[PDB]
Amino acid sequence: QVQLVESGGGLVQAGGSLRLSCAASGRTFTSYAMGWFRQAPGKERESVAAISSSGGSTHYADSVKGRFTISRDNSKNTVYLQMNSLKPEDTAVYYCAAAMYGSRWPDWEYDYWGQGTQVTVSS
Amino acid sequence: QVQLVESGGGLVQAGGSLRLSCAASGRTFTSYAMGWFRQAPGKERESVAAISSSGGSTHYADSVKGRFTISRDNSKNTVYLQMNSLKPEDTAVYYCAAAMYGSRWPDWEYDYWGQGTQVTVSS
Amino acid sequence: SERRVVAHMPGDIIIGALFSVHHQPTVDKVHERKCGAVREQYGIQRVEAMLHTLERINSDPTLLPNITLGCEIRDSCWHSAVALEQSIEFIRDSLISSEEEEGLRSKKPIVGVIGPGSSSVAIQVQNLLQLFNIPQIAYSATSMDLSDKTLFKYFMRVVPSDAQQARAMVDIVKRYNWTYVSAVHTEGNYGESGMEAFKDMSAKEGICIAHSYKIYSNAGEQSFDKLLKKLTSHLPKARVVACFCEGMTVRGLLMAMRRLGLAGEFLLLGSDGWADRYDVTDGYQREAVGGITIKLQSPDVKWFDDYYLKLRPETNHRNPWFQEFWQHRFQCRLEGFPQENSKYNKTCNSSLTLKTHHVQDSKMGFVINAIYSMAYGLHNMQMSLCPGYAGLCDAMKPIDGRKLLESLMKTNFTGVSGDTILFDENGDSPGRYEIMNFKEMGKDYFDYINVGSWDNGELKMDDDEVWSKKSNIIRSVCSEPCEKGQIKVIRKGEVSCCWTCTPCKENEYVFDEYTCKACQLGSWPTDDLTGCDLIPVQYLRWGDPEPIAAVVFACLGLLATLFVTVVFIIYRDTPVVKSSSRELCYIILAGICLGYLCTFCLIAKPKQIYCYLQRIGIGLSPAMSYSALVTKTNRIARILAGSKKKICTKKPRFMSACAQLVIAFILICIQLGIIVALFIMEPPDIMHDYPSIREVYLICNTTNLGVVTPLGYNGLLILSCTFYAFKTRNVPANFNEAKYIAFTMYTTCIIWLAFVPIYFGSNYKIITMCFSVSLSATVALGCMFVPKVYIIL
Amino acid sequence: RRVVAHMPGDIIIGALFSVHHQPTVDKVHERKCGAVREQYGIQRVEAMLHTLERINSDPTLLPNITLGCEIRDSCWHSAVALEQSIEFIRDSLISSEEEEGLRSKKPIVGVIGPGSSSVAIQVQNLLQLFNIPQIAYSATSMDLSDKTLFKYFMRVVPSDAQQARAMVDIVKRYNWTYVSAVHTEGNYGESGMEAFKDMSAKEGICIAHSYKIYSNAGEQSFDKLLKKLTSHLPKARVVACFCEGMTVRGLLMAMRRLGLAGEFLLLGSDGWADRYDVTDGYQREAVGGITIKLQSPDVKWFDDYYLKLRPETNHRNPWFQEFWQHRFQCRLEGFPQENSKYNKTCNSSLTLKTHHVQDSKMGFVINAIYSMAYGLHNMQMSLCPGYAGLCDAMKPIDGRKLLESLMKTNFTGVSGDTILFDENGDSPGRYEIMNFKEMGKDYFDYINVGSWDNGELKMDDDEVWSKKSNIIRSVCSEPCEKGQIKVIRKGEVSCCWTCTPCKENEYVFDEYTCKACQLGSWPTDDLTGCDLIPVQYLRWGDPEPIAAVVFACLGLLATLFVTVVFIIYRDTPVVKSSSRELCYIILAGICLGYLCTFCLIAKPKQIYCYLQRIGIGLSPAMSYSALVTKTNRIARILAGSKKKICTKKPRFMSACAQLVIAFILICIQLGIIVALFIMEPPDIMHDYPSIREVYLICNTTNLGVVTPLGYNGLLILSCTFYAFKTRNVPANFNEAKYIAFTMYTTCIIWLAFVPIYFGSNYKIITMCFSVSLSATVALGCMFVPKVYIIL
Ligand SMILES: *[C@@H]1O[C@H](CO)[C@@H](O)[C@H](O)[C@H]1NC(C)=O
Ligand SMILES: *[C@@H]1O[C@H](CO)[C@@H](O)[C@H](O)[C@H]1NC(C)=O
Ligand SMILES: *[C@@H]1O[C@H](CO)[C@@H](O)[C@H](O)[C@H]1NC(C)=O
Ligand SMILES: *[C@@H]1O[C@H](CO)[C@@H](O)[C@H](O)[C@H]1NC(C)=O
Ligand SMILES: N[C@@H](Cn1oc(=O)[nH]c1=O)C(=O)O
Ligand SMILES: N[C@@H](Cn1oc(=O)[nH]c1=O)C(=O)O
Repeated sequence: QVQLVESGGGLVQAGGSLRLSCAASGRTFTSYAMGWFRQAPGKERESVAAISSSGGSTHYADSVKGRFTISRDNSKNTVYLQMNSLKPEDTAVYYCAAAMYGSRWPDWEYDYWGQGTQVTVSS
Repeated sequence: QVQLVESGGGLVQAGGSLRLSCAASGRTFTSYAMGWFRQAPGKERESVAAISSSGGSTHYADSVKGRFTISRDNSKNTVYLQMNSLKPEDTAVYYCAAAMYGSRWPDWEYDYWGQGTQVTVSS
Repeated sequence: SERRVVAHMPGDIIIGALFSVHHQPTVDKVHERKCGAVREQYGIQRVEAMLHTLERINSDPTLLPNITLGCEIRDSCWHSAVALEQSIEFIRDSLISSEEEEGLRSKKPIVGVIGPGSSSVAIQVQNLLQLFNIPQIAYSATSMDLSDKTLFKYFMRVVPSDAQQARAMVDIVKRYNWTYVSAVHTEGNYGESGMEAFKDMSAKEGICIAHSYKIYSNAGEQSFDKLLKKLTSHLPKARVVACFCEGMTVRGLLMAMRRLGLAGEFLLLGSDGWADRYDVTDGYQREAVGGITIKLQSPDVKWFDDYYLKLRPETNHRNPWFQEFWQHRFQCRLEGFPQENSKYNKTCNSSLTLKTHHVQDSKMGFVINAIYSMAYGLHNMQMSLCPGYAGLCDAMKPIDGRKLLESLMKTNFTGVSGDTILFDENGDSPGRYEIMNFKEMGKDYFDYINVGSWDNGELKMDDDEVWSKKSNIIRSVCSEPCEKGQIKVIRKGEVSCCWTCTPCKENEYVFDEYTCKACQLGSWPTDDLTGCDLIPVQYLRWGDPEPIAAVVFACLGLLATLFVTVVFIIYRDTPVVKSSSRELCYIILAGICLGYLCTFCLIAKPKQIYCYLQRIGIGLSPAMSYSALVTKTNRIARILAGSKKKICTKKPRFMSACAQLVIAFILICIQLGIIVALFIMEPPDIMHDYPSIREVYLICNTTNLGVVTPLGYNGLLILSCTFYAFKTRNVPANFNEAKYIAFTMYTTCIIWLAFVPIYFGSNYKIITMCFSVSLSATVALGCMFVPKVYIIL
Repeated sequence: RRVVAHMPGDIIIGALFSVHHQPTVDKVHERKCGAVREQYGIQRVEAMLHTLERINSDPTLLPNITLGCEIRDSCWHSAVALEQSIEFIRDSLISSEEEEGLRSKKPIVGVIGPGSSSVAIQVQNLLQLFNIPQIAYSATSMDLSDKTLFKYFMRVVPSDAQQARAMVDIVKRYNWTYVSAVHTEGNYGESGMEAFKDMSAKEGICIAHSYKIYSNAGEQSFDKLLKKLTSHLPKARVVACFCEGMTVRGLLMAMRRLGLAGEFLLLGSDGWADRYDVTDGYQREAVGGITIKLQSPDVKWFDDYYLKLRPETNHRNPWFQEFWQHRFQCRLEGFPQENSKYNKTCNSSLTLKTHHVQDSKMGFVINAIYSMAYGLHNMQMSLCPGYAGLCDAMKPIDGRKLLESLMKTNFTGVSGDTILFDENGDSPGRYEIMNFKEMGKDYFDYINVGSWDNGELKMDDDEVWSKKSNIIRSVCSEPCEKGQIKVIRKGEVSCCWTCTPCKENEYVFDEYTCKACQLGSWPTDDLTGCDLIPVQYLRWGDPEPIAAVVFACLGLLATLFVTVVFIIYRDTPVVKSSSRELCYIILAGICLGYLCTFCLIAKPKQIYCYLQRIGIGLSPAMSYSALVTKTNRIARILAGSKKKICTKKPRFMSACAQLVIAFILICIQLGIIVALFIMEPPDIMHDYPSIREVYLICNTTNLGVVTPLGYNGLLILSCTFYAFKTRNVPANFNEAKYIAFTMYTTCIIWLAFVPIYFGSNYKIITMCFSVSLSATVALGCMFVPKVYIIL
């Protein structure tokens, strides 16, 4: 039973950089893939990025190809997301979600989520 | 640790009968002897009744010798005291205690105590 | 800080499991307890079998209505420490249920586990399990030291013990003439107990074992090639290796056989460790050809056939290892699937299936039997404790394990092949076996093929199925059966089957397979050297043919006796015979005719009266043959020394010539009394002779002095008649009769001198005897009667 | 539920002490332990408590650090101590489940014990999953050196892999050959007996039958063991036991319950080394029993501490009351642990020193506790150098760092011994050997004999039995080897052989076979090599043929007596009137015959066989060539001139030429004998009639003597036909009559020679006998009337 904690949110200027953190409280974290979500105020919760359980096979949405960079750590059981080219339409409620028993991405199965975080990009 | 629960107190005419119950927590009750105390309000606390760990060797104060009857149960981990020949000077705060590393009675080095009970004997 | 992954399914009643998902850890990894790659046919196949079995049981209205059977499946990795960690992961809830309870809800406690699939790991796991009353039903724990219900109360299995696998392997090597086998067994007390039973039942059947070897299934090649270097030192003596080893050990042996150029060297027999396992032979299959092994018999499961092929990695959402299964058996990565394993290239097509090279597991029916055994045990608990309620009532809240054991020990139901599944007071369900062989079906097409079965000693097989030939591989026999009725067997003392061959002598016979007794005096061993037969004597009644010439010579002596007596006894016109005493020539003819009669009384079987007749012919016939001559020889002595020639002043005779003949009659019985005394001192009886071992004779009791005694008196009589007829050779009396008498005695004495060394030095002296008798009898008549009768014709 | 014997502290060290006896059958599923154990139990407990008293008072070892402990019972049983091991790691399990949401005690950093092998092997499998290192004190089985399999296990005692070596050396030293052996079930006795029967065959020590039996066997399943051990009497007199103490006491109980007291000796391992309790009550059935012991000295501290322990004072030991109950068999009035089943309430004047037996292995316990203490001390010195007490480097304590500290510990023992070990956790030690025998009448005692270290087995043989004629050596077949009796095994056991003597033709080539020698070669006295037997060469002559040699000397004297008046004194007119060469050739042939008589009794060399072949072929040829000249000189007058009228004159016109004609028949035999010399050379040959009988002869054929006889036989009839009517012809003082009488005398022995030579076994004195018999009468009947009548 693993719970997730998002952190690192807040205000940031346009075109800046930010590094969100997703701590995982629990064991067997090496046996899970990870997924990211964000939801703009008023919009729906879209899929953002993904990383496999063994690493290596990372995944990104086509809107964020090359701009956001995912990473994981299996020593501390924590994944990250170093972000670049921050734009005001990236103002959303981010989400970190663990996964197992999936299909071809984006079609995975997400059993847990986190408290979320808030980032607003000003101009 | 083993905790002790006294029960069975109230008002009774002298010369009647009453049965106090010393419920015991824990799971190692078979390796303890049991002891009894009472203390009238404004008086001292006296050593009253005792039983051994394996039963058999029971002990009674000579003030209550032959009048009170001790008993034990190792199935339910509970000792009792069926009292007879009640007298108004038996109005006291009864105590139940346990010990393991004792000497000759009444020197048993009691290492546990109970909540207590209140019996008043009227005339 | 490593953690495994449970494969749980929720329910009201939890049933644990131990399935060998991954390979056991190699060396320099066992302390990390990192399991290796997955196992396709002892692992995830078993997992999907258990999950579909609980699908079928949770859908059955018959078995446990209003009752949901959850499960947890944890890996075992064939290793004691790993499955012991998972057993602690089972009883963790039962431990915290006695510490959170008294002041100071997670899950339901596990009511009973199923597995694991070795022996030694199960023996490790029960020691935790019997402390919390949790019963264990195994499916492959077959070692014979699991019947001790005094020691192991809470253990069960639906397979029979290997204590009869050793019996079946002993019967197999009994049936194919095997004598001097090798045997390796894996360490851990599956192979230990199996090899112990095998080498205990080998000596009952007299099957010698070269050298037992133990080796772990985790042995590296530097510590593994020493095993084939030690097995090479019994070539071509030991051609068969009776393996109790598990599958990776046999595959290690095949790998080392390829890595030493020993392909096709020698056969090896195995237990169920590599019965239907193609994976222990794949890549190494040329080095295992002709290999025979056994198998605990199990049919196919048609349910799992149709269920298991319809399993997709995009559908199976209750099995954590199915993605890595899909990775490993197909050697590819998946793009969108969460378990990447990006080390594999060549991403899989989406058209793949499972039925390509599908190998159905051999023991997986037993797994379903064990799960059904747990199900019927809980069903019998419901029928025995909660009769009037559908579901868990308050009699099983919580469930006691001892009542579950009392239910489980008395389970009767039908198997997946309809077989009556039940067991003894030891938790051992009986079953049967099958025997296969791994041989070349097609060219570059090797396959296991059934041969025969086994049940309670009834070993039914097909010998022409194996080798397709009645001239098989070399029988593992140390010393060749050199027994030919003549060659004994001598063991050196080390091994009772490596003996030495030795022929026994012609005096010796095979009294026993390990010693040769000698026969008695003259008794001879028979053709197969078992009994001491006899050899007949040389009785010689009809005569040897060269002594038949001497017999015809004695016949001619009798004819000469007739030719003399026809003109001496009847035609008495001779004035000299009637002028002298006729009794002179009468006693001469009597002694001569008795000599020639006693010649023919010698070639006979020596009976009692026949030895009496031959002793008469040996003692009295030379006595009377000279008593013939001596009367007429010393009749002239009374004229010579008496009257005129030798003057003496006494007359040692009587005043009558008839009384002179009475005086001459005196010397006859003197030898006869001494021969009668020898008859008293020794009776004539039969005696056997054995000059050689083969040479057998039958003689009379003859002493050296027994013939010297009639000769010792007759020898001095020769000098007596010589002194009585010395000067008579120049006395011309009666046509020079005394001259021919002295010439006769001179002719006579020479052969009596010659007889002693020619009889004592010879080895028969019996034809020499009659030869001497006829030589003594011939010249006495040839030199006396012919000139006396023919000159007066 | 059991009762922990805990002492509080900052660092907890567990323990497993065998307080009670192991459960008997029909109680093991209840796991109810039996009565207490005085000398493997509460003695060890008070030893550990006083050891932690001494360590908690030492300013040297772990300052600012308090060492708590927990002691749980083990009862020698796998399941009981496995329950107590779960009671250890219960805190370590709940520390990973209460921690993540959803303080009891400190976790145990390391246990000490238990005191068997198999139970320790069970306990480590829980312990190595939680990195908790175990230091044992009596786990001595050799399958604990596998640090690949058992990483977190240590012991301060050596393995039993050298106890098997020492027992093998003991039974090697006292002539033992065919032993019995029982071992207890569980892999102490299994590993020990495996090592013993692996090292027995290297020393050639046969074992009758190995037996396994549990230490919980009831008598109905125990008496079968003595019924099976009885079937090797008096063959197997010794039983090599690896069994633990209750099994040996069960054996002694069954020996008393079968009347087999004083039957046979038994050797044991350290399972009953100093244990008086396994012999008490049964001590007459164990007399003369030898056993070994892992060597340990006494502890003087525990002597003075332990006797001063009273049941009214000891307030940290839960079993001390029941100890006081059981060893004294009484109840206590006021004490909380009554046990009122015992009557005869104890006096308050009792002490512990009455019948005090100090434990044998309890110094090792203190060594193990000190090993844990110095290991934690080295952790402090290696990780927390500048602080007195537990700093934040050991909070919590890792077990792997503790293992790396513990594997590299060097310190001094309680006897000052350097305590250290290999890369297998096995500290080396030495041994002592005792014997249980009658010191005094009704006073039986263990008594030291000798020690053992690395094969250096030093003992005292006169100490044991007080006698050099000991108990019967367990030898199956007696050593019947006498240099003549071979050894044949039946194939079952290589020490139960059969004895068989070997024949006189046979010699001991090997201990298991007898080879036969060659032709005539004879086996020596210890039957190892094939010596020879000399020939009967007979140069000086056998003494009865010496009579024949002197007879030939008399023949030479007669030759001299004739030649003194025939060769020199030639006044005889008849010799000069006829040819002198007649009598000259007669004397020449006769003298050469009597010369070739003496040329026969010799070693048959090449030239000596040539001389004997000359004397056998040409000397009978020339002995008749002597006679035949004068014999057939009368033939030219008889058949030639007047007597037999023939119309031819087969002679010459000279009497000297008539002698030349008579000279012709000499070399005809000589050419054939020369052809036989070419066809066969005279060489030496050996004879072997029997195995013992050895002779040396010449190469003699059957026809080799018939060939000079086959021509000479027809010459007899030739001279008979040439001198038939001459017996009635009165020529020269009736010379032809004596010549016919001479030939008549001569021909008989030439007839007689053939069967008397072929039938005999020597035929060589018969040969010279025949030569002298042929030479005697030819001169005795011819020369004496010819010379003496003309005197
Ligand atoms: C070998 O086995 C066959 C049958 O399996 C049997 O007929 C034969 O007698 C055996 N050989 C010997 C030497 O007994
Ligand atoms: C199982 O066997 C028992 C006898 O052992 C028999 O009484 C019972 O009827 C059997 N059950 C079934 C379902 O055949
Ligand atoms: C028996 O042992 C003694 C010494 O222990 C030794 O001298 C003797 O040779 C041994 N016996 C035999 C037959 O070797
Ligand atoms: C222990 O032995 C080591 C060598 O093995 C040595 O360096 C060290 O000084 C020794 N310690 C003591 C206290 O003697
Ligand atoms: N059943 C075997 C276990 N086993 O070993 C193998 O190699 N296969 C396999 O099933 C046993 O009794 O130990
Ligand atoms: N040390 C022995 C254990 N042991 O067994 C006994 O009977 N005494 C005793 O100490 C062993 O190595 O197993």
